Amino acid sequence: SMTIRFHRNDLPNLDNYQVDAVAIDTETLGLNPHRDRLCVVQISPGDGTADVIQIEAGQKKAPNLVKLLKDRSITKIFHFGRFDLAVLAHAFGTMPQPVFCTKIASKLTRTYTDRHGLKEICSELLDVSISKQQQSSDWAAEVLSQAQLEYAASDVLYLHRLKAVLEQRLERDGRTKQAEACFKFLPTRSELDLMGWAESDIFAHS
Amino acid sequence: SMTIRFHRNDLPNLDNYQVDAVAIDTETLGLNPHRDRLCVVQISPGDGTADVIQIEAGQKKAPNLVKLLKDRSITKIFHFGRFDLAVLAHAFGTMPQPVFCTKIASKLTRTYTDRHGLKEICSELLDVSISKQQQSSDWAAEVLSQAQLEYAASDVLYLHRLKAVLEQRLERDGRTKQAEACFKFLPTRSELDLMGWAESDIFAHS
Amino acid sequence: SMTIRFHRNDLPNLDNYQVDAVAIDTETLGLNPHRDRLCVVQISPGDGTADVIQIEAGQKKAPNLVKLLKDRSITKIFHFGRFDLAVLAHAFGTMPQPVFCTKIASKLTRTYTDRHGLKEICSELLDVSISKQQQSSDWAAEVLSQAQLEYAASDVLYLHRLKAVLEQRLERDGRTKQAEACFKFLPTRSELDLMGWAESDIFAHS
Amino acid sequence: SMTIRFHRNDLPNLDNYQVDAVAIDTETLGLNPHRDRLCVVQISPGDGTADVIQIEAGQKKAPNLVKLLKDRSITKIFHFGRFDLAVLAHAFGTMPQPVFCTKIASKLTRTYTDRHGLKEICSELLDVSISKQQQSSDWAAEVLSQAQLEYAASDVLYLHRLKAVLEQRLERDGRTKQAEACFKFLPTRSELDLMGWAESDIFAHS
Amino acid sequence: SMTIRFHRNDLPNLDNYQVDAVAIDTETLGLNPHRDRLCVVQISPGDGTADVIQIEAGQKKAPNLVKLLKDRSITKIFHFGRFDLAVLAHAFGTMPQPVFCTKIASKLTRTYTDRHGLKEICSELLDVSISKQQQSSDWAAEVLSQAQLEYAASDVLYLHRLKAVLEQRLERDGRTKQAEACFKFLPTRSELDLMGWAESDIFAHS
Amino acid sequence: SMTIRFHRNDLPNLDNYQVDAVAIDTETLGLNPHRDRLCVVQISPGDGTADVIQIEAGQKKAPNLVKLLKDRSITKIFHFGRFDLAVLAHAFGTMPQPVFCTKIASKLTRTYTDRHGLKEICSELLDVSISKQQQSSDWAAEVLSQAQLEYAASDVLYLHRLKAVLEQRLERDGRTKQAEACFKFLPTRSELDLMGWAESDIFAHS
Amino acid sequence: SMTIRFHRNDLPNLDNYQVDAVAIDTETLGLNPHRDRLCVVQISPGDGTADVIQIEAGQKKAPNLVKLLKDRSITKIFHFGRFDLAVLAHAFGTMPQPVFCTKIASKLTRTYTDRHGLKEICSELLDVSISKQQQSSDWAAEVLSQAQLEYAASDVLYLHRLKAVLEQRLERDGRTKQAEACFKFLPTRSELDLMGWAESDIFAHS
Amino acid sequence: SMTIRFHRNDLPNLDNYQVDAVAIDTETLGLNPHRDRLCVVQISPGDGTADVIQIEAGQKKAPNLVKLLKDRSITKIFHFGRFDLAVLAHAFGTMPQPVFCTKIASKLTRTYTDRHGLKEICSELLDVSISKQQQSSDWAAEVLSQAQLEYAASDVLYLHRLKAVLEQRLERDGRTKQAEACFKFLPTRSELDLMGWAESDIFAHS
Repeated sequence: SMTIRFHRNDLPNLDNYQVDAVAIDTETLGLNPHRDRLCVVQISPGDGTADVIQIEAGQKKAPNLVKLLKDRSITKIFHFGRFDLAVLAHAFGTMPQPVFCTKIASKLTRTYTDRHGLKEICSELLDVSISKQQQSSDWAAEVLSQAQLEYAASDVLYLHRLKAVLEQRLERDGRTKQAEACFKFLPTRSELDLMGWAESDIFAHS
Repeated sequence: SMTIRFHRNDLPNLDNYQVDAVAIDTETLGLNPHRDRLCVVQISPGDGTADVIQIEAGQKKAPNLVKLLKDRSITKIFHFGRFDLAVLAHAFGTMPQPVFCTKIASKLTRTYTDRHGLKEICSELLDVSISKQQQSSDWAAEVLSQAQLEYAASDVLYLHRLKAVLEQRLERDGRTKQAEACFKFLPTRSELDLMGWAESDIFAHS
Repeated sequence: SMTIRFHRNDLPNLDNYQVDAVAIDTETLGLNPHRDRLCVVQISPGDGTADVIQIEAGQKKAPNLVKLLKDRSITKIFHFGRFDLAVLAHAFGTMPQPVFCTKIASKLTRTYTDRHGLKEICSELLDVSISKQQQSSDWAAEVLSQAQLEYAASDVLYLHRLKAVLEQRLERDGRTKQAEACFKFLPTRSELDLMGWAESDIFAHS
Repeated sequence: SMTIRFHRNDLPNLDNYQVDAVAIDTETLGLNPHRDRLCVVQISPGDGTADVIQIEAGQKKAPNLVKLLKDRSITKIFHFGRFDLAVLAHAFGTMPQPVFCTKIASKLTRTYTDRHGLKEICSELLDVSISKQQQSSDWAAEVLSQAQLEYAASDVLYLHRLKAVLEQRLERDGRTKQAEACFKFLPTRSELDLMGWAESDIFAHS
Repeated sequence: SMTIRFHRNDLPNLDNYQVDAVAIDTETLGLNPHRDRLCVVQISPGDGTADVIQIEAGQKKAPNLVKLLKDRSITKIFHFGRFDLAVLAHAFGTMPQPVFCTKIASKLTRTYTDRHGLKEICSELLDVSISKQQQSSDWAAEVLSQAQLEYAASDVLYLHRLKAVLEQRLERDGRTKQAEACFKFLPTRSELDLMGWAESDIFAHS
Repeated sequence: SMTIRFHRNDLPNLDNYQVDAVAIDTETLGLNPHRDRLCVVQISPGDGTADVIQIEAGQKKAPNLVKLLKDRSITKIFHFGRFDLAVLAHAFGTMPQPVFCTKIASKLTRTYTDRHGLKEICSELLDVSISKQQQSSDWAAEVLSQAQLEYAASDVLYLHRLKAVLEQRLERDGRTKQAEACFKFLPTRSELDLMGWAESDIFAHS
Repeated sequence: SMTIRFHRNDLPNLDNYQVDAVAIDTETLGLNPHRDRLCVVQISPGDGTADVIQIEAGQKKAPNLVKLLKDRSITKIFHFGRFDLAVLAHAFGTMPQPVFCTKIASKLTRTYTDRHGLKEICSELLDVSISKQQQSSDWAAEVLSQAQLEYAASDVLYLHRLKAVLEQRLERDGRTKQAEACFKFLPTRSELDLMGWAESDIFAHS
Repeated sequence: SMTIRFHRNDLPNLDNYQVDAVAIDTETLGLNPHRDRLCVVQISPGDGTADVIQIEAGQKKAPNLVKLLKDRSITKIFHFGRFDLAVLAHAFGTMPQPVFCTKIASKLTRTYTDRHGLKEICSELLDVSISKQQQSSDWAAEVLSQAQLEYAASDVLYLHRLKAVLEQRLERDGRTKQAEACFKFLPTRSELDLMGWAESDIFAHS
């Protein structure tokens, strides 16, 4: 569609990515990055369109996407980037940075709730209703459905709007600096997950 | 004694602190920094001596100690600094930095155990036996005992040796960079505790 | 509307408050009184109308409201006042007293259920249906919605009726004196929460 | 012995009780006041002696002891009075008041520990070592042993000293008024236990 | 109605109770028999009608009902009689016997499910749909509603049919003798609850 | 019906079972094989039809079914065979082998979900909707309903299709050999359950 | 020794068993009666001697012992008979009755403790110290050690004394009738364990 | 010593390994095989001697040891081999087989205990006392102590004796065939741990 562009392996070029921030999510075969391969990278430049990239089994390279991940002048926006950063670094060898995580930002601003999921925060902060996929999905299937493409695009089409509102909320309640320090540490948090500390809060007493 | 110098309120001067790193621990009336006041700051320059500083109720200033806390050329070493950093910042208004935490370093190197306490790590890494205080102590008492001074000094007399060994272990097992990123975030972790997130892992999914 | 009067900062006068009891609830940015500021005070004189007062960030005074909180001849009615008392005392410096808590009264009379929420008790005791807000709300927003005003008013429009029924039930089942002693202690329970015992039952053995 | 006077049923007179405060503990057949009868009342006037009173099965009266329990000019000191107050009220029909509870006072002062037992607090605050009975005891036996008398006396011989130190600590750390309000509520807390709320914190949200 | 007869205090006579078994349930102010008084006794002779008896506060006698409870030639049927037996014995002084409990019988026959409630078993075994009361009810109210009378009658109108089917099932699967021994012990189980063992399985190892 | 053939005791012949694999499920009186007898064996040759066999109380033999269970050239397919294998071996004396378990295969392929039930996997992998029985069923009843026959047939009508898809998925993700080893062990896992280890993971450390 | 007589298979005669009560315990290969065979029966006539009987694998008969188990004029005393009754009935086909259980009696009298083990109760009630075996024992070994014989005898040498004291305590505290009803049900409790309800309190609500 | 031979990297030859079974244990930097490298392999031919082999960081080959691991005519004995098999396969690329696990064998024979550790089973089955290392050990240190060598040797010096006794016990209690099937599956259990199922019982229902 005009909203969703589908690609195999990689972005074909970076013509749509002359931007200062990109929105990213991924799909995998599960929550264990060492067992469960990367299957889809979905990315948006923030212009109301999304690119959905099917990643093949054994695929080691994605040079155009990786240029964006490495580019320190482009902020990579995620809603809970802790997992996606680990998956992307494990797949292609680059830990993306710098980052903004709308879930960490939500935890530091939406102090009146424990519901920090994407659907809930988009409804509350943006008045945008995104549908949540209910059945489980084999994201490694050779053929992805239009419904799958739409679900993947919905994960990234609104993160720039969400970041804009959350930045205002962080400033209003006085937590911009702490959020930024969390974003600076997040790539290390993801590295530590890959290294074997995924089940440990490294800052806990015991 | 020759090993332990006792002071009221503050260090009398910084003559013993022409160093690149200091070792710090604190004593309080309990684990709630907003309720339980700072009572003692114990600090060592790493030369086999320690200064034990009694902090009065309502004391807002400690200018010589605070110079060290602010000095970015001096690394502040703690064994679990997450609590002490919050207590010190709350008492005197300065978040100490930069820091090295031997407990975080232990968690990243001593992967074969869940025992990361000071007594255990000093025995294993330094062949130094420190006695652990068994009974509870009112650290806000007007008069501190020699036993209390000795317990407080034992917390700081060995942290430079511990840091030296842990740096070697971090290099051997390939985790120096991740440890350093943890140390850079730790002051923010302590700020977040004071701000109201003491019971939350900010990086957890939910 | 005729039922709901909206105000900034404070009641404009006490013309509507020549009464022996007032009904109060609050809205905040969350459940931590030290982190999460007071945002709204909703209050009713018991005449079927409510005042909804928007509290600004950093607001230290609300003299007309505070006159009511201090007035020992006016009983302050809450449904679970433990939290609101702490929030009000923290915001304006006065611990409201005396108080009547319809949730404590419910626990001492409705011995056949564990459901002591406002909606449930209003339905059972008053045959009044109040709608419960389902989505989370930023009560610190500059502009409050009519729906928010209606939710806040619903919290206080029925507490006088609820107190009247619960007083009858307390007398019927013989627990008036014990309830009154609970109400006398409740301001101290709220003070202890602010002081650092919010997670502790002070009367428990261990 | 000169330290311990043994009596059947009641104090023989109040000659030793021309005092402003008495220290009390009890022994029963267990922790359920409705099932497990009162067996012993131990009481001290604070002069370094104790009276140990054996209570018979079915005993409904103890007039000299009850005079002390009713006397509003005599403070009844307990270490955790919540249980003893319920047992005494159930046995003889009078809820003792006013009271001072050294365990509540410990919880409000000894903020650095979770160990609030009598042996621990006597060691820390008084430098007094009391032996703790290790084996279980049938306190309803017709014949009580000297060891049992000594254990019972040890529960009351030091509560006046403990109260004196805890009052100083409450003043030092600013919690005298809150402690006093807890002491005023404690008789109601015990009544509520007898009434059927022994397993419920009446002040909890849910 | 023709199905439901309402009475104050007691059955007016035993004309409808020339039977070998009666079906009984009760309503109280809650689950604590010592705190929560008996409010309603509902009873059926098994002929498709029910008597609903309102019990007053402080009522110590119900001679016609009690004749049935004492009559050893009449089996008292309950669905979970453990509670009702305790409540009835506490109210009127007679422990009813002999008994048949359809919930114990269900546990010994319906080995394929953990759902042993009255509504579920009536649907499965009898093809009878009974409506379950959803809101909480003050059964001590002076005036009981027709809905309350219908709920109470539904508890007893089908227990004879249920017992007939469960007896067949007990015989089919070979557990009649064990069920009967459970029924013989059940009055003691209820006595032990009143005596202070309500929270203990007396047959457990620890 | 043409889809479902009903039999008492055993298959009447093996005319429909000249196949290399059969699909099996069972119904019992519950989850304890020593207490809860086998009641129904449902089996399909994979041709879109099913045989539902009612097993009598005390039935020790089923020679035609048992020929299939013993035939090493016929793979017995189950969705979670651990229970059915134990039940069948206990009833007729033969541990069926070899086996394919679609639930183990699901756990080794559907790494993105914890929902491995038959209804969920048939929907996802086969686009087949099977209805799940909601009420509990006495499968030992003399007369089985058509609904019961349809539920039992639905358990086996699709396992050949499910196995075909799961074999493809096991090959795609590289786990065929591990799945096969699990299938070889499964009969022993079921034997160990019958022997007294039903609640123990024999491979766990402790 | 003079205190302990060892036998293979069975008592050689009943010359020592012309008594009204016997004390019994057993040893097995574990706590699962269906998996773990009976290995030893230890029995005392109450005269300060014990018989220790080694039971062979596959042994189905023990006629002299079984005469005692069946004899309704002989009370079988156990400390926690729930397990031994199941083991004995499973081994030889007779459920022993009538019984007295000193552990149930302890639970109904020693209301001040949760420690109802044999060693603890013998110390408290009898002033008898029995040594507890610390290492695990293969009770199915062909050759039993003298230490094993002494441990087994210690289980039965004191149960008559224990029963005598517990009967006095049951009378003193008014629970003789309830204890007797528990003893009458206990054989059924053991039957229900063998039947498949070992992990269920049959009298619980859910 | 004569009992313990130390080697770097690998066995120097297989002169001592002309045997049908070898006993193996390992030391690592922790319990995560992907993070925590293999540090020591200890192995015994069963002749009362042991070889302790220090494995270097990054060591990919150990050809003499690997010959033994691959040799299908040599049974590899472990006490809990699930972990060691994963570690060895991950280090050198060969999954050792066939295997005998004395911990699985203990679980299938020592049905009277939950203590299946090496020290406990050696004491009970062999009357051999092995000392357990109490402090934590950095097994990756360049220099291993004699105490470390002795601890490592103690893990393997007795496994042949243990296997001999456990084989007798498996035969006595009738579980040889089930144990053998467990041993055949164990290499797959270890593979599944490496593949990402270390925290899942693959045979559980859910």
